[PDB]
Amino acid sequence: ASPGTAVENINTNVKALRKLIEAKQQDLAVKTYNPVNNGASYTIELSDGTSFSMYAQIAALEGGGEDVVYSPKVGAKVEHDEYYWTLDDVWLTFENDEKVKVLDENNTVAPIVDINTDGYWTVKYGTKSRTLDKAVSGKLTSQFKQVSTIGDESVSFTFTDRTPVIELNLFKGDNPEIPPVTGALRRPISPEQPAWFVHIDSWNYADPQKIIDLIPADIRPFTIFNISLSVSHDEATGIYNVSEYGYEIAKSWLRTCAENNVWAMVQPSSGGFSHFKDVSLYSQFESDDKVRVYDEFFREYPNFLGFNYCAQFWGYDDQFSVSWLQRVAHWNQLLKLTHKYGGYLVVSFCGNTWSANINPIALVKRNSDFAQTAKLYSENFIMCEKYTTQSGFFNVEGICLGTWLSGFAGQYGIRFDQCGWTEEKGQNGDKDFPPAAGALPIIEHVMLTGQTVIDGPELIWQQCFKETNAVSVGDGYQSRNWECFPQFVNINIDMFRKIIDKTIRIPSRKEVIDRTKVVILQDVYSGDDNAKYSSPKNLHEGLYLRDDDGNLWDNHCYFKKTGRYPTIPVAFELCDDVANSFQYKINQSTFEGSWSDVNTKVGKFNRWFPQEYTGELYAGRIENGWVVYNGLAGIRNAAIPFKYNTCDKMELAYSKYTVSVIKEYANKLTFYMNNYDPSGSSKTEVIKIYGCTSKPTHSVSSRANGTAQVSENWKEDVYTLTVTHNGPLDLTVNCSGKATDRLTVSTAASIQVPASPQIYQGAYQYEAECFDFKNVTKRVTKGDSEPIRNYTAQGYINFGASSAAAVRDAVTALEDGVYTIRIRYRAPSATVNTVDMYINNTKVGTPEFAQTDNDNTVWNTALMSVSLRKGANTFELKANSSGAGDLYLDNIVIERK
Ligand SMILES: [Ca+2]
Repeated sequence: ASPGTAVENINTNVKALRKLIEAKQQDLAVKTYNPVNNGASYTIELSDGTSFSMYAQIAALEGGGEDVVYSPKVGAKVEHDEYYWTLDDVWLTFENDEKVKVLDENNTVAPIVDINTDGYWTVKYGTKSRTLDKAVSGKLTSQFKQVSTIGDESVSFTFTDRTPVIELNLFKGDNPEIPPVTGALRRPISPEQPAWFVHIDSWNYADPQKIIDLIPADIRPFTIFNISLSVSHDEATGIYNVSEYGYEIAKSWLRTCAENNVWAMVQPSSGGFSHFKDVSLYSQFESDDKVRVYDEFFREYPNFLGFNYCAQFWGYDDQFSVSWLQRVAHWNQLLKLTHKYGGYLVVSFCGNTWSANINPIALVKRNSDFAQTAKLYSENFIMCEKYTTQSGFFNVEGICLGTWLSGFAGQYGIRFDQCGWTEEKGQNGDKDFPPAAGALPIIEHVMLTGQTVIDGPELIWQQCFKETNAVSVGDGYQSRNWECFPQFVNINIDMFRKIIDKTIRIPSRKEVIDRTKVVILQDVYSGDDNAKYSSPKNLHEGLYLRDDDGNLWDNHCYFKKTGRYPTIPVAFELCDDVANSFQYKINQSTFEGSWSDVNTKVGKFNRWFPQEYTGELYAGRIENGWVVYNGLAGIRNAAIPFKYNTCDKMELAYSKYTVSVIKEYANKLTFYMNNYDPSGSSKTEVIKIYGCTSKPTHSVSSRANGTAQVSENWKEDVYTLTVTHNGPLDLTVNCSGKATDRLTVSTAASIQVPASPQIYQGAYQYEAECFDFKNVTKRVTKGDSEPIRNYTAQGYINFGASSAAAVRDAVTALEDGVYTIRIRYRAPSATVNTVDMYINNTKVGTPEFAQTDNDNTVWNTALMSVSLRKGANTFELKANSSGAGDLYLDNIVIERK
């Protein structure tokens, strides 16, 4: 398992040292190397295709000891031209002061350290065996210190004993250069080019290909795939488990994304925890071998847009995280890099009382240098509200909005999360989170407050996608299978389609500012953290706070009671002329004196925002569009006088959690309505139209998997539509009256299909844990709890020794020609030569799966050149007879020859 043991780590380091001395003698070069868990460990790849781990941190000995204690230090030292093993810096000997050569030349045998049944350290070499000192519980030091690049042409391995530095050539002679995409935004986001962050999640143990393929073709160009690395880790050591090898996951899945010509981001962090080391200086992105990842993904993937730091409110100042200040200083640098490559930095925030001093006000109010950079590169910076915590939704909404309106962030987004549902009690007597509830804030904030990014919804593995049982796909083979949850199809996909088809017009920043009129400026420097960084305690009271709900951290519900008033933005400073065009600017310092009196505030706000309806439904208007929803139990009503339609008014009676987008025209009304229950319950809505001078007509069509039936009634000059439905529908109503006092409708929203990435010309990758399979020994889809280390993405398979074993994958090529297939494999007990490769159902040869070193971290690379055709190709490995031993398969990599 991924925490390793002391013995395991020790013996991995000895095997590494043998390998380095072999490489030195044979003049092998280092092809790649990569720190993990902040350099607690490294994965190394040499130019013969051997890969292995090295540990800079050793796991403690069990027993809970807290002191640093003895462990055997097995090093190596040159004598008359030959390396021989050392033990605690004397020659390692067993019997007759006989020294032991590091290279036995026909073996990979190396000293093995162990602890015996008597509790004593041992070291063995072949059949020879030596008992050392009694082990004692505690912390250990490593024999290995660090690996570092020296120049840009050499790699040095440093040890902590008297073992000499081993220097190896850095392999350089790869393909010619693929120049990076720089300058302009790689993928503009705006009201016209909204984005959906759809997650490829470690918790789904994903095949990235199968998640991408779940997204409909019309949605895909507007999708950015968010490669999500769990920060689940071992408490004692901080070592990541669920996403054990984050860099490798992100790299594999980014390749698959680039191959599929879809836009992608990497999410390495929730809270303080991050798979990648934070920087403090820009220079590090090119000069610092511990943080290669950041420049690398931008440089090598034209579809890569940058890094998403989610839920930035928890987990700081951990032994294995950073301070929030360090995180911001990281962002200061990463924003510059993002800018160069035309990407985005995404941050998302959810609050509680203890995270006020690190919220989006604090972000700029406490960090002047960061604030400068954010303002300078606001187009590359995206701020998102997150619905994860139990309270403060309006507080956090207003502050995140504020960051964008004020000029610090270039876009604003929502990361909706089921976890916001109030624990124990829920809302409206609904203990369990109903998916339909989540449509309400998203539609509201997108259409009324100009969010251009939707993220999730969370939890990904309960609201978007799930792995099912493997499915039979014919020919003996079985296949891992992922499906969308029904709510994803009937809420989130269908909603985004309403943005694309121009029903849900997203307002521009300037449009939001002109509608909003008022901003709070957080200019308090005295009192506690909430006084200095949070919005006024009672800002929302008497406005859109529900009667049953509390202020600030007692605000448990994100359904607004009315839409008379816009979301009130709370900002630190107004950075540009657009920010400074706010009609009303209230300094928060003056809030206690005047505005803290709810009635005074309501009076002022009532003059700024006219009453445009009555009733208990939420209704909010922007141009000829309404967002109307029922956030309460029961069927609830509104009376809404038309502003564009030539009839008089409508009365609405809506079921609980029904949301609607209503477009008024002079002689027409459209209604997009949703209320999706996966369990298949129907809801009733009633719509009454007053003041039609002739009988109206209607048409309806249900959307996605919705059912709908609509009946009409014409009597007493009132047109009544009853709508019974589960899920989404579009209803058109042709109604007209004699009103002349009405506004005029604008031309239709522009929606522009976002252009595709530049075509990726790099190497493709396919994980063996994602292959179709039959008669394999074991499939490790979750590698952290198993004994093999140093794998790519989240797993590997033991293909095994059955004569009927076989794996298959669909791979692609840009054009016909010869490609090299690198097969990453273990064969620890014997050479496997009974396994044939088939390309497009034709045998092309038998890979040499030469016997690999016995260490649990060691993988090797077998190579085959094959002809691929343009487009989809079939790759298979098939046993022809029983294997001489187990074959492990991690991945294949394919590149043009
Ligand atoms: Ca793998």
